[PDB]
Amino acid sequence: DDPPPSTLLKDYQNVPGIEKVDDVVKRLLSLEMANKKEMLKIKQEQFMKKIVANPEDTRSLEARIIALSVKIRSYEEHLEKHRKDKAHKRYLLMSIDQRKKMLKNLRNTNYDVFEKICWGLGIEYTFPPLY
Amino acid sequence: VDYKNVQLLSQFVSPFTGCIYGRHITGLCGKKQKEITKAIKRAQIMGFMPVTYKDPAYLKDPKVCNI
Amino acid sequence: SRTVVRDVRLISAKTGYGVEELISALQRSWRYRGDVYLVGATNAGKSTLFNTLLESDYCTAKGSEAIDRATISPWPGTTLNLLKFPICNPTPYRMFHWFYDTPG
Amino acid sequence: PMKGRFPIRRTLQYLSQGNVVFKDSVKVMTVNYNTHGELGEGARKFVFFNIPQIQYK
Amino acid sequence: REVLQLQEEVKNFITRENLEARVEAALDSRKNYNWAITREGLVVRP
Amino acid sequence: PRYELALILKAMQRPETAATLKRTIEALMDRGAIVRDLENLGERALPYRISAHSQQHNRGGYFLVDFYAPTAAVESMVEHLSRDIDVIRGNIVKHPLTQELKECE
RNA sequence: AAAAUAGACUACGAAAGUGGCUUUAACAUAUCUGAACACACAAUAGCUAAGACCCAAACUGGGAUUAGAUACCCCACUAUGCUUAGCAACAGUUAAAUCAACAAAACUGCUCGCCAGAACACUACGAGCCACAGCUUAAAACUCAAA
Ligand SMILES: [Mg+2]
Ligand SMILES: [Mg+2]
Ligand SMILES: [Mg+2]
Repeated sequence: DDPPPSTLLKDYQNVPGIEKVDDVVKRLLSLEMANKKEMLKIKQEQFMKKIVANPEDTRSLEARIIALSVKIRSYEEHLEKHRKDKAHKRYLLMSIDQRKKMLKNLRNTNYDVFEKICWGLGIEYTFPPLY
Repeated sequence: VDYKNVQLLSQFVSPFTGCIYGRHITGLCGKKQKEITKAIKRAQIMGFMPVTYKDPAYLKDPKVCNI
Repeated sequence: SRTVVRDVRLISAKTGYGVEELISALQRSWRYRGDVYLVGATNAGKSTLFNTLLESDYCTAKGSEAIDRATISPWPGTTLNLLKFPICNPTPYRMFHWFYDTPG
Repeated sequence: PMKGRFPIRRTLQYLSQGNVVFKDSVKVMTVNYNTHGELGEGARKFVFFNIPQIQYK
Repeated sequence: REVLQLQEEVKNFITRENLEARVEAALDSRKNYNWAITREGLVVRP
Repeated sequence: PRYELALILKAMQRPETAATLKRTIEALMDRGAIVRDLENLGERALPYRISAHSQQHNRGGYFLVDFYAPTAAVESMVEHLSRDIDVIRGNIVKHPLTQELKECE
């Protein structure tokens, strides 16, 4: 599910006094009047809060997996409309491959975080075919 | 560089043909050349600037072109 | 007229050698139109060929299971119930009919 | 010439230069080493130079 | 600073209340986006 | 986001121009927009003859409507401009002020 | 329908490719090598179905021309050109005598694929299509001291 359109942008969510503000400025500063990239940023921020131990550390493998997952969701939403977009088809298939690679590395290094990631993002890890 | 500033954009077209000058004539750095080109086309298609000639009202502006 | 032999073709129903070429030959000419009557002797091996040809593109299959694809009918004028499956007309008859096994 | 860096490792003289002959109790050697990190340099060299001799003996 | 700037700016927006008045005021005003440049890189206001 | 509507309206008398401006701004607000400013660039001869709604125009009034609209609004508004008969030409662009000056030094 | 100027630009894209304007989506990946067999694309032939047909146009007709005319000029119109659906890599070096020659200055390391005379020779014992007489489809022997 997407964030509500009334949610404030990530950059305008900790500014002091944002609750003492007129409705019109709230609309101007919401996801209703921004392109899709802020909504994806909000999704990423929510997942980082929900899954990882340190939401601020973005270089960790779990953070990269979450980022690639939101990107993959974006590609699937895009291809649901542009069925003949071969470039974005390539991008989606590749991104799935590297997310599988990151999941393999996380499994081999940190199993607890791997379980948490797989539960939080609804990812079913599958072992590669032998032939 | 704004597409509505037809005076500035007319300082970079041929008075007799309306063709856009190149950077060897205008002397602009390539980035501003690209901005001027895109602005000129935007103005032409949005009904702000003539295409086959330079608007006569702007024939007496300073000549910044080496032609 | 008198009995006319159009072709002599070596097959082997067990290994399916020459069966596909037989189907291609049957689906390439103007004169091979209509019903097919698979005559033969007892040990000629008719049943194996019938089973082979039954499970192929030659048959107009409506289902996959060989029980329904082929039907049993009494031979006209007798009680000899025999198998049969429906076939396709050869290709020249779309640009511009039943199989029959007889007693050995 | 002989292929690979340090081809002398692939000579029976080098392989028999090893001096480690294990007691009958030892059955398994597992060697955990890191490909990167200066502190493991000797360990890396241990894998490169002396494992063939140990296995040979 | 951006938020405060919007606090001050949102006051003078065309709502559905002051629509007609602002439309007439716009019809009673003209704006000019044309300026010229010299070889010295100086803006020559019209 | 923030958009600018450049509008070329038919050369008409003031009451009808006001009516058309009210109608278009009302459409913008109906599609979810917050209109910021309305600026009149003036009545002027067109750079070239423009054929619209089975009529040939040589003169027109130029207007700018700054607004903030939800992204899905733009396409709809375009369709509406395609139906209004008093508009020779309407074009919606991302507002130039949002594009921040590149640091060419 | 396809995009003069900018473009004396050399950007984007994995490659093929992309240069009219606006808007919306949107441009994978924090080591490298590793696919005939996995997934995506891309191009090149040749046929098969239907469809459009302005224009051009192999073939095919018609007209004019020397003294075997123009093969070559003109007219008309096909297939076709169109639209669908189908059939060496990577990292580091310039130190050395660089250096069979010719190209394209030579190098290392590391990995994959490939190579061990002419010979990717020749040949139809046969096979398929055909249905008496034709078409398509091969390796090996064998020979030689060359290539
Ligand atoms: Mg690889
Ligand atoms: Mg023709
Ligand atoms: Mg390779």
